[PDB]
Amino acid sequence: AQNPNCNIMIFHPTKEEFNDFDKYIAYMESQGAHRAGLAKIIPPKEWKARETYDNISEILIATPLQQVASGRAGVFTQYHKKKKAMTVGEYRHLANSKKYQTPPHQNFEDLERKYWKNRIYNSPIYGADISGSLFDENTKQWNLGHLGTIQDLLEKECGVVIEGVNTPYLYFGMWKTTFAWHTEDMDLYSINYLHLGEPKTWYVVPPEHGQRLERLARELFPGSSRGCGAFLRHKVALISPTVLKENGIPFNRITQEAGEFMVTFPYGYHAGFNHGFNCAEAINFATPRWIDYGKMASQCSCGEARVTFSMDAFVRILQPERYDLWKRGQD
Ligand SMILES: O=C(O)CNC(=O)C(=O)O
Ligand SMILES: [Mg+2]
Ligand code: NI
Ligand SMILES: [Zn+2]
Repeated sequence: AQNPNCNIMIFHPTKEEFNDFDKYIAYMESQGAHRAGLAKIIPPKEWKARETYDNISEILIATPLQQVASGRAGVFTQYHKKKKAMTVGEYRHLANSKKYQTPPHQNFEDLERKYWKNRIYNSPIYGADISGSLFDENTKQWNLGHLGTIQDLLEKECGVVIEGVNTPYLYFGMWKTTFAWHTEDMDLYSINYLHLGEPKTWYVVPPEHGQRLERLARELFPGSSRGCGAFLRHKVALISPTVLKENGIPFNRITQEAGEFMVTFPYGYHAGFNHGFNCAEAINFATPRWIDYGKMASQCSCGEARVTFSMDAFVRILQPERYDLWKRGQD
């Protein structure tokens, strides 16, 4: 078995290997990358996402989200308070302000220490989940707006044509902005490109151990767990690496820098934080190997998770027994 310790793997494809996206994902899996739940892909030196980032300041963040924490430093939830619209240029200036800027630090490890010590005492503002793309239309390789769609994959594997669409999302971050512990909708893959700015630190639990994280989460968030049998789908719970280690949960960590891709694999729980002002693009995708994960994915039906239009068909076709309850949660 390749990668039996489930380490995060880093890949350096050549420009020739960067042509065929599906082929390369399958290659990474042949080497055991998916066992980690997360892999890093460093693009060939010849590649670029676009020519410059000099002209992005007029993008609008219609609903910036202030991430307010509750709990203790290593075990907390966050809720998202909606703020007034602002442009990317305004948000960048806010991120760089004395109130929100990255503190002085020695290295990524020092900064990580500071994050987990102090995160709860601040409320950073995240420009998350903005439909759009920063890839140039002429970028032919690993362009996240030109990937094969999940609806086409389901049709190719299973024969059923379905409605829905699959487009990327932009994320503008600042110091301490946080992504809570989650797997993707329908336990899909994700791919994330860090276009510019400061790094993003990731934590990940191997897919084969995801239920160990779920069991800890039910212990640590006992009210939430009574409310919903899949409350991690709400994407609000944080657990620090120290707490995970104290509880014997297998996990790994890595820091993504500008110019790098990360892929999350089906049922790979992940969480993390941004180091300072940055912009990422991410989208979900599927492969043939995903279908069995999609059929077994948990679902939130309590009403909290509320998701895209396109998840309807995935539940309807892959999980017809669950469909009626899940759709009630959507309504
Ligand atoms: O970058 C973020 O805030 C969160 N991203 C993801 O969870 C992802 O790409 O799957
Ligand atoms: Mg602009
Ligand atoms: Ni994700
Ligand atoms: Zn729920």
